[PDB]
Amino acid sequence: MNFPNSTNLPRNPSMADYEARIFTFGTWIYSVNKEQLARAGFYALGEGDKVKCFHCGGGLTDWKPSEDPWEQHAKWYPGCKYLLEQKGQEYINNIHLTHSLEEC
Ligand SMILES: C[C@@H]1CN(CC(=O)N2CC(C)(C)c3ncc(Cc4ccccc4)cc32)[C@@H](CN2CCCC2=O)C[NH2+]1
Ligand code: NA
Ligand SMILES: [Zn+2]
Repeated sequence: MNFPNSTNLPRNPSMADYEARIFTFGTWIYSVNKEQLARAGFYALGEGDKVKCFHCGGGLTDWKPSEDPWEQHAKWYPGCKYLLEQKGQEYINNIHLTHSLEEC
């Protein structure tokens, strides 16, 4: 609902460390893996399976077991500089092409 951060500077520097993000989940009952979420730069909000990216501030919810943290990060927050640093634009393109073709 707020604009996504597309700068090279994290919106939430307190959540810049993997272990800082890990602590936010607590006991995690959800179908998607908390360490996989923390690696894709997500931390838990404490409200269902709502996560936000530390860098772009981008929020996601309702994780199906088929949904991949990095993939969803690229789908919904393609301007994220953290995503670009970790995954590269070749990965990012692939994923975009795949979900723009998932539609048919
Ligand atoms: C893991 C996937 C994620 N999607 C997309 C999703 O979660 N998005 C895409 C969008 C950017 C439109 C969005 N904007 C708000 C929220 C809520 C929020 C979450 C964190 C913090 C603050 C608010 C979620 C959300 C879902 C499918 N959903 C669920 C709601 C709409 C949508 O497309 C499936 N699982
Ligand atoms: Na918890
Ligand atoms: Zn991000």
